[PDB]
Amino acid sequence: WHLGIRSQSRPNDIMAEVCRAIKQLDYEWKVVNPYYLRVRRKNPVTSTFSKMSLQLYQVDSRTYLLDFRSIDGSHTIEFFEMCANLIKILAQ
Amino acid sequence: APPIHVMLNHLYALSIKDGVMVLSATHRYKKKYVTTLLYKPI
Amino acid sequence: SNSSVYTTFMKSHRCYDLIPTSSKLVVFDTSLQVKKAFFALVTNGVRAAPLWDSKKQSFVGMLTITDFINILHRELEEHKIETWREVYLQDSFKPLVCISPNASLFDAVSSLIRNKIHRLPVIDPESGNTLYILTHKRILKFLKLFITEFPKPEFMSKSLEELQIGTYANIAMVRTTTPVYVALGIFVQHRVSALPVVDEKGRVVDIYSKFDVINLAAEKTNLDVSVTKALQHRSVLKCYLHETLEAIINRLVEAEVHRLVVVDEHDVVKGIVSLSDILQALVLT
Ligand SMILES: Nc1ncnc2c1ncn2[C@@H]1O[C@H](COP(=O)(O)O)[C@@H](O)[C@H]1O
Ligand SMILES: Nc1ncnc2c1ncn2[C@@H]1O[C@H](COP(=O)(O)O)[C@@H](O)[C@H]1O
Repeated sequence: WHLGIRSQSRPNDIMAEVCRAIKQLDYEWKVVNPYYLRVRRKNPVTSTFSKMSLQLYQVDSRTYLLDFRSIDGSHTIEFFEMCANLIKILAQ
Repeated sequence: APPIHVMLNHLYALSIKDGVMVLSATHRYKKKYVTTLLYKPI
Repeated sequence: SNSSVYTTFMKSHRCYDLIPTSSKLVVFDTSLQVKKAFFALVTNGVRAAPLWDSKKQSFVGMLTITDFINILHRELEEHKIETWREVYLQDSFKPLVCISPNASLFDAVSSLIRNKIHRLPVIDPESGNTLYILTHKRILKFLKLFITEFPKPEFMSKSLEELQIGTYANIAMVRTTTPVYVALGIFVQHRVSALPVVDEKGRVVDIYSKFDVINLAAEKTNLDVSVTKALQHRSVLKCYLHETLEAIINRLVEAEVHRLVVVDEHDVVKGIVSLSDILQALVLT
């Protein structure tokens, strides 16, 4: 079981990428921190809002860790789906 | 430079296997805890 | 209310009360290949899983062994759960049957029986989250904890015959020589969980479940084979009409099995008492 996803690129690019990704998804975001975000998304089908928080940690000398955290249809499953879409774009 | 049971609400994943992705996280309902595993095709 | 303490007890407790402090919940996206879903079921060690439809953004029902029976009775593995549910228009004809955490256990048993199902998803109306999957098994265990620690109603001493709990007619069965594919047919036709296996004189020598049928299918080696030959690939709890309802509950719960085969002195099958039979007796009446 792996927490979040990883990248050995540069924090500038990593964050730059997520925002580019967030944009394609047509997701609302808010930079609370150079490396800490806050995302929203109205549900096209149920017409409700679901929000998560991104946060880039650092694990070792050259590796980085992007953390997804849910924020208080189905809340839980939609949280999985929001992430799944992001991780898909990032993985391209 | 970027920052370095708190795992609550955090996204976890098994390594993709044969086309299927498995996402998981532990959420709390009242005093109980539910770890949910979602199997979804890529 | 000594002779109705159990109904009162079930009315006074919520479904939330028997949810573990920490539990695991496996959910399948309906676009999952039926093959992968099954292996996922096996590797997680569960019998059924809630279904999430991404298109509808909603839980649309359960994936149970019965569904595999239906499919198999009629490439099968390569297709998506969606596709197969579509063939039967499952969503429309038999919509999701769920329940709230704050609903009473009594409502859980009522619903299980009324809707002739075995899996009842506990869903929070607030968040829409599936919290847990209710079963007769789990509900009976809960009830048991209360039964063996609270003065019992006199009717818990009355025998099986006296209470007429169970099914003693139309009993669907198989013979040792019955081809598995024939057993398959009688499953879909009688909508029954398990088939007593009887010998030449009609004596019960084994039990055959839907699970057994599907496991054999997984091996992929025709179905023509008889039931006993098939049962050799594996890896019989019975009762008498003169035994106390209490003793039957006890046997059924600790054996952790789904039903008892009611039987003659010569072990000729007279009937069957399942968990649902017990629940309906204890709670619904
Ligand atoms: N909670 C439920 N809601 C809707 N359909 C169900 C539910 N549980 C079981 N089913 C369906 O009922 C049939 C028998 O399921 P079971 O009784 O659980 O073996 C299967 O085809 C299931 O898809
Ligand atoms: N082999 C069988 N033949 C006829 N009826 C059965 C059989 N097994 C179970 N039943 C009945 O079908 C109902 C559902 O039982 P179950 O499928 O075991 O939950 C119960 O009331 C049983 O008495």
